[PDB]
Amino acid sequence: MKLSDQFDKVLPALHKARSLFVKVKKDRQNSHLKNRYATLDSVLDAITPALMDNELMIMQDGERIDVSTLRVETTVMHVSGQWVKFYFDIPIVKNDPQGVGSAFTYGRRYSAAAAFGLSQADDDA
Amino acid sequence: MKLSDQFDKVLPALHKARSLFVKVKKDRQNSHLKNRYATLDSVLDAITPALMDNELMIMQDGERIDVSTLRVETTVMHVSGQWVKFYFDIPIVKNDPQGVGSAFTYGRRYSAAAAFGLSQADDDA
Amino acid sequence: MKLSDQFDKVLPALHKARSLFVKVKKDRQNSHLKNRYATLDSVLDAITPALMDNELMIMQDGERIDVSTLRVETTVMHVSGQWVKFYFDIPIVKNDPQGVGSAFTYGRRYSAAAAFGLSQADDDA
Amino acid sequence: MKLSDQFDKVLPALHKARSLFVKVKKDRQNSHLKNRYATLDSVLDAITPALMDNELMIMQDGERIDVSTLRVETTVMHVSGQWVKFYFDIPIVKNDPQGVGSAFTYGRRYSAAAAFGLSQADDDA
Amino acid sequence: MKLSDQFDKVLPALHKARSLFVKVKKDRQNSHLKNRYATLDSVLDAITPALMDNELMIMQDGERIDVSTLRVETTVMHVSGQWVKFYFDIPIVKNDPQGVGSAFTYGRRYSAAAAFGLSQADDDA
Amino acid sequence: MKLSDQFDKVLPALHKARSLFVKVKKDRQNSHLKNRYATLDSVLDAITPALMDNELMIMQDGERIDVSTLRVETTVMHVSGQWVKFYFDIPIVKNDPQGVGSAFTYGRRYSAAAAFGLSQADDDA
Amino acid sequence: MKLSDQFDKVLPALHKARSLFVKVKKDRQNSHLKNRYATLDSVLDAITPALMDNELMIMQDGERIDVSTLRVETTVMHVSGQWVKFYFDIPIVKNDPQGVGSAFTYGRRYSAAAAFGLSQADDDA
Repeated sequence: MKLSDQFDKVLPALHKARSLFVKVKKDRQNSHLKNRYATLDSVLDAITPALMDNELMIMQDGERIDVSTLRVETTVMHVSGQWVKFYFDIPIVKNDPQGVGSAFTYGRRYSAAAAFGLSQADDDA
Repeated sequence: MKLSDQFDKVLPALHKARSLFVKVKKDRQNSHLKNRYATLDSVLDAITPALMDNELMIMQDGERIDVSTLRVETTVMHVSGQWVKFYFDIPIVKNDPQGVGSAFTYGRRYSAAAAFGLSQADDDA
Repeated sequence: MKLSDQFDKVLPALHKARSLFVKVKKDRQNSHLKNRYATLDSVLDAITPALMDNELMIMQDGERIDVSTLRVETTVMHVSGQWVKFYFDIPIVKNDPQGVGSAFTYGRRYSAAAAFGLSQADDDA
Repeated sequence: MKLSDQFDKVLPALHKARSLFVKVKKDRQNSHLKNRYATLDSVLDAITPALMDNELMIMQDGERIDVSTLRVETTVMHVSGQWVKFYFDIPIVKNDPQGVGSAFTYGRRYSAAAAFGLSQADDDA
Repeated sequence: MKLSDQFDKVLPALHKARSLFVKVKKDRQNSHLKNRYATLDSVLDAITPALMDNELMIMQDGERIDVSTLRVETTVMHVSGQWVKFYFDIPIVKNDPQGVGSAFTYGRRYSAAAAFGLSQADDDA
Repeated sequence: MKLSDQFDKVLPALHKARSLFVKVKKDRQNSHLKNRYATLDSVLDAITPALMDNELMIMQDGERIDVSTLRVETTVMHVSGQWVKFYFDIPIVKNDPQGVGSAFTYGRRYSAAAAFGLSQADDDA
Repeated sequence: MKLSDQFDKVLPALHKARSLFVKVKKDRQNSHLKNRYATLDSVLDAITPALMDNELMIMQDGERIDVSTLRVETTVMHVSGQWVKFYFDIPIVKNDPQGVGSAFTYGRRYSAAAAFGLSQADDDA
């Protein structure tokens, strides 16, 4: 984790998003859904709708530190320039454009979910 | 454990969460449940509901120090910028995106549970 | 991620694009489409229409750091000169002009989509 | 053992917990129970109920110094910032997420019990 | 043995515990009991009842200096911050969580008993 | 032998214990007992009853300098902080918790007995 | 032999013990006893009765300089802090707790007897 030079604007806005969030973490559980995956829903319409209202960004560098594993740097930005960086890396298997692309999205889901409290356990197949 | 430069705001708020917490640790045990796992419930609706009310965050970096084991850095933040870092690492078996993802959530559960007193023994299968 | 010397103009304009965006991320999901690929639509008529209205650019260097993998540097520019750089690399297979060209576009889609929140999971074939 | 810079607040509060404690150590022994294990009860409803009333915390880092053995750092915090660190490590057998998780809880029980006087001998199976 | 910077408060309180102690060492021997083990009774209800009344603590670090033997640091604390450290180590046999746990309690019994005069010979099986 | 910085209080009190002692050394021999062992009686009710009355302590570190032999540091403390250290080591045979425990008590008996004049020859089986 | 910093109190008291001693050395020989061993009597009721009356101590460190031989440091103390150290070492045979214990007492008898004039020849079996 790398905090920016200042944290007096991004943090208060980030909390305001939490108190208004309707994400799968809270105010969404029901007796119908049993296994939640949301490979795309975790950011498609889950956190982005309120994050943007709170003058925040969702944006993810995909630098590859090593060939074996692809590093993912999930970051959230504020207009004032403050940010907080989350790191998480995912291994590659087939080492071709199709494989790395499918691994990049998986790493994105884990990093963003962990940085915002979303479980995304997906223990079962 | 890495304390921040100051601790005079995050700590008092953290305690206030404990006195109001209704987590599985206290005020929840009954004569019906016998084995508690809460692979997702430990943070889904257990601690987050009161932590956010106490101006706190739940957020978890997933840096991999070594290929053999994935390091998990569970952190709780305050608006004022104070924080307390918890470290815990979980080994990898199959070293592919599916395996590392399922190991990351397991490490998250152990780190957060230990940092907040939740047993999460899960001795039995 | 490499921020420029100043960030007080590009960032506010970037957010204004998000609040007015009609991208596939939001205000576009329906009950007809099930699997979204948008190999060309992600930038053809999805983000560019509003980005240009907000005095921004979409422009992508294709430097090859190593023969094994082609590096893609996706950048967004403002008239004032501020910018934010996104990095992402994609491996090459056949190492001929046809193969590298098809890999370059794939890397472009992943980098831009991740830097703007678009899922672009494309898990299925 | 690592004492903090100051000890004039955490210690007096810690003793007040002891004089009011109703833990298995005292004021709990009976003629019915013969073998006490409390794999979860040692912290579930045994010490936490009074520790929190005395403005204290129960929180446990799980750093792994070496692959062979997992180190456990059991700590108790006060609002004023004072703390006292207890160290205890537990060996690993199967070196997979399931095994390390079950070893972590065992090490937690031994460290906390010893730091608070609880026997937790568990000599028999 | 490591004495603290000052010893003018912990020592007088420690003696007051001895003069009021009803431990198995004195004022407890009878003509019925012949072999005394007190694997748990040595601290369960033997010394703790009076030690706490004399503003003292019983608390035991379990650091492992070497894999072969587990070191036990039995310490008694006072509110004023003074302390006296007792060292004693116990070898490990099976080098797994079950074995080390049962060895830790055995080492605790020997260290505390010797530091307070309790025989705990247990020569016979 | 390691004397403390001062010896003007512990020594006079130590002698007063000798003049009032009713230990097996003196004022106890009879025509009935022939072979004296007192594996536990040497400190159980022999010297402790008068030592505590003379503001003294009986307390024994069990540091292991080497695996072959276990070192025993028998010490007697005064409220004023003065002390006198006695050293004596006992070899280990089976190098397991049961063996070391039974050797520790044997070394304790020899060290304390020699430091107080008690014979404890135990030449016969 | 190691004399203390001062010798103007312990020595005069030591002589006074000799002039009043009724040890086997003098004022005890008869025509009945022929072979004198006093494995325990040499200190049990022979010298201690008068030594304590002369404000002296009998106390014996058992440090082991080498595994082959056990060193015995027989010392006599005065309230004023003066002392005189006698050294004598005894070899070990079986190198187990039983053997070393029986050798320690033998070395104690030789050192004390020689430092006080007692013959303790024990030439015959």
